[PDB]
Amino acid sequence: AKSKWKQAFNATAVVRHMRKLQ
Amino acid sequence: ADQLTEEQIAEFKEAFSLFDKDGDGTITTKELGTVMRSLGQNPTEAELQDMINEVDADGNGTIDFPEFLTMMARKMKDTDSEEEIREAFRVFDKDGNGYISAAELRHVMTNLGEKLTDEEVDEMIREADIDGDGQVNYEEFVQMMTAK
Ligand SMILES: [Ca+2]
Ligand SMILES: [Ca+2]
Ligand SMILES: [Ca+2]
Ligand SMILES: [Ca+2]
Repeated sequence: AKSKWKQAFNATAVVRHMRKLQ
Repeated sequence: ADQLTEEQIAEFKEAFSLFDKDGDGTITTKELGTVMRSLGQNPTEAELQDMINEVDADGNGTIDFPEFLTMMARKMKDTDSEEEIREAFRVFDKDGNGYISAAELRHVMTNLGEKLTDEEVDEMIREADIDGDGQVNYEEFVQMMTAK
């Protein structure tokens, strides 16, 4: 259950972060 | 960095599978982009190319399983539960009502190509919802983010 949270959570977090660095 | 723990590696391991539908052990631009874009976002190809090129240590135009850990590891290092949750909470909360319902959470989850059932969604919210109101709030979101 917690794993799923990390997935969507990290997915959105990394997207905004990685894209921002651009 | 150059030293990733088995904890973060495992987290991306599961997520990696959720991203690698063909389980070929490698992620392509179309894949990483398709899943990412599914997050209710419509980033331009230039945004994706740059995203990959950044982690693409070899600039081969593709990222392998190992490289994937790098992308997640990069953000995991500066994990800002503050902004991270804020932006994430907004993505899941389309109506911006401040509360995440099963319908929404299930929708975004399905976008990633993940097949979750009503029972799984309910457990996710219930397990994340301290009050058990059938929804997840911002405070509950951070509380659920507990690594334990
Ligand atoms: Ca693949
Ligand atoms: Ca590469
Ligand atoms: Ca909502
Ligand atoms: Ca709640």
